Amino acid sequence: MTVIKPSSRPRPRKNKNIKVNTYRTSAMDLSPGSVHEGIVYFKDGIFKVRLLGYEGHECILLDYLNYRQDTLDRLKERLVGRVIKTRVVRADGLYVDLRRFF
Repeated sequence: MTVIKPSSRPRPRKNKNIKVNTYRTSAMDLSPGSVHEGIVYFKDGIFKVRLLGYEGHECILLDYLNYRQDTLDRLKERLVGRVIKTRVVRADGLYVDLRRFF
């Protein structure tokens, strides 16, 4: 094996990024303008977003309506319940406001 001009340049490029830090209680947030997944419900003519997992978190879906209604899709009645992603208008605990986009 007469090695004269061997080609083997160094190229160290590993990737490491797990971010692991939790000193006692930590993390927290309740600002509006965030997206989340919830279940759909029907009542009062408008819709209702239930947050399963929190137990005691009920929200109302009005697409940021809070003024005049616009129910005109019998299909929405059969789709109710399905899980979708909506925007949060203001979560205070138990009763929250919800606005679906698109």
